[PDB]
Amino acid sequence: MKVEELAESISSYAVGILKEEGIEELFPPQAEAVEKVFSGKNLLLAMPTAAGKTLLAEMAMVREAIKGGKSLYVVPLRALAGEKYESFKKWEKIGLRIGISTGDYESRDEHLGDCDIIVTTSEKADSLIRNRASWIKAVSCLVVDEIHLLDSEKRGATLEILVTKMRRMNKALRVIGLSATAPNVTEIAEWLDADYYVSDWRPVPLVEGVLCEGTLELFDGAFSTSRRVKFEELVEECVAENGGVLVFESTRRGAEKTAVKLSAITAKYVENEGLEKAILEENEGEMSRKLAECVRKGAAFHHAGLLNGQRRVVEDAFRRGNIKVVVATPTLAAGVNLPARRVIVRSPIFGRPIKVSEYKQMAGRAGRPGMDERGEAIIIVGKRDREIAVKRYIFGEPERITSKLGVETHLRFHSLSIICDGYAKTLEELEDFFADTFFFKQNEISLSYELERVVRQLENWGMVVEDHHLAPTKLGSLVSRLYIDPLTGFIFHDVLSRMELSDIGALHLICRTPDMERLTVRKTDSWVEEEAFRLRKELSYYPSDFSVEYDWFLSEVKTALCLKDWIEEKDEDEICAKYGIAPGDLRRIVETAEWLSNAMNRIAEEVGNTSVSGLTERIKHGVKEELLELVRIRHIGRVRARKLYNAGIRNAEDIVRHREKVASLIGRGIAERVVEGISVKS
Repeated sequence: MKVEELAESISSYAVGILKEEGIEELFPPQAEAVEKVFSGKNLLLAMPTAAGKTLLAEMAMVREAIKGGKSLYVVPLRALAGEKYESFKKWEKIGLRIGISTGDYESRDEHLGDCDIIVTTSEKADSLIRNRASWIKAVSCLVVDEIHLLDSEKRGATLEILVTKMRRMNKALRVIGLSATAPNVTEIAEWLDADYYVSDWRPVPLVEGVLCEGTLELFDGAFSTSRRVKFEELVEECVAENGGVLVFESTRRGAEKTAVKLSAITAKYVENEGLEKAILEENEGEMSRKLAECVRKGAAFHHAGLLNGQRRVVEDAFRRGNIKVVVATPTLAAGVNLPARRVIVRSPIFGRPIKVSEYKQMAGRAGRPGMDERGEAIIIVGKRDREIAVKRYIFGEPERITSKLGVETHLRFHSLSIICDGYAKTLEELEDFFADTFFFKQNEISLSYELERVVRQLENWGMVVEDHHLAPTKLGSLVSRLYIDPLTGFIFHDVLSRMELSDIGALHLICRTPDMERLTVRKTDSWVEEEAFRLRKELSYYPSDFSVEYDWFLSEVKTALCLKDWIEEKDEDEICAKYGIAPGDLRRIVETAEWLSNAMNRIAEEVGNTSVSGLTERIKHGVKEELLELVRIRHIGRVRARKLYNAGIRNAEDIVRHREKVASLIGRGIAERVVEGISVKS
């Protein structure tokens, strides 16, 4: 479409921006879709990612800004948000202000009001609405990326409620949904009152195959070919041509073992001693050293136990071809762009068989446009499951997208904020709200009976009052703005209004709530019961029987003991080994606990309980109180802070007055950076 044919709808300046990015002509599906893209009607675009639907959304947002509007772009994950924000920055060159929402817990991010394109997640967009962010009402166009996640038990409900809140607030809102292909995507279009464009076109053709007992059968449509080959050669022939290989495994253990195996192959072709160093800079425990050795050899594994920095290092080096093979778990976020000529799937389990949808998502990553004439996706399978792999996955179709909203926890969680935000003042109005959801579109089931039960539960919890009408209480408003589960708020409020808590008491209180991630109690964790009894008088409760409540309690206690070791400055590798977790797990647990500690303190303040104040910053840094002054300094975390403090250097003044000693204690380069920062701040 020559791109210049777009100059009438987006500016000629915008065409210029596209040319500077290299885009001279559009893909066939894009050219077919642009007319609907530049209309004012709601629109659903269902295409593979490689077919360029994000660019179509971008041009829609650019045109919306020229028309005097303002666009909110929502993604399901923070990482996806960073990627899209950085990619959208190019539009600043023609004067568009691009913003991304903050990490703050209960903020309005009012600064974003003057942006023309705002990137956020769906949870954060809902939070911004709950906190009365004033610029939401100025949004004229909402783009919902990955709207097929309506199918997800974890993420679908939030998408339904967010879209409904925005459409009821602004009748003139234009909604654009971006989806993977699925058999019923037009039902999503119908829910949005939208036009649609659906296409399976991809820029690189994909062939899909099964490897069984040393024979590969490969399919282009209904036509197949056969080859005598093994897994190792399938990887190596690709590595030798810098083609990029992505291997999916079911478990972390499998991914690590396969990455170590393949590193022997990749070592013949590359060495990255700098990348090995980068892998080890935050952590150098057992997993990290194994990963660093893989990376120096040109391989990597990729799972939730890596630190975020390690994941970023692996992803960038893979995009650069320094890392030849990445062995990942199926948790690998869809938005992580990992261009590979060849995808190899050895992960039959996920959690629970792998969905056809998930297999197809792994398969569609194969084929690097402009490099590969063909992408290959290969399932490795035993002779027993070979027919299943051929017939249900290779020749399968992705499942129908079906609402997961109709579950009591989602109904309770969202009904609280619907009532708090004023979207519904009566039971009939609450039912009317839910009649606008995708759930209702698919099922036409009125939830009156279930919603009544949920409202009664919220009323027994002190979150709402059913007077003449339905209203939030003070606690309900607070809980809604904190974005915690109503049950979490009830537990916090009930305990903190009755008693003061020690450290372990408040950590355990956090670990009682449904929002906290808890550790699994293993057969070797009898010390957890010992510690639970020894500390029981510090806890907000202790079970009476040895019922299943007791096992749940032991899980809460083990998680609280982990957080306790964290804030008592235990070495993080020792924490990982003691609790059977990886460094990335400890970071994720700590971040979740920090968020919930903040919410617990807000509730504590409202009831006049001072006994958990100070916990949140300790959880944030993993330090005893004495170190807080030091860790607020940039480049000073728990380790450097403890080293300085133990040498008598206990605040920024001491650092500045003892530069030489500081340099001997934590390194001269580090000390120069730290002194520079402190002198800057004064």
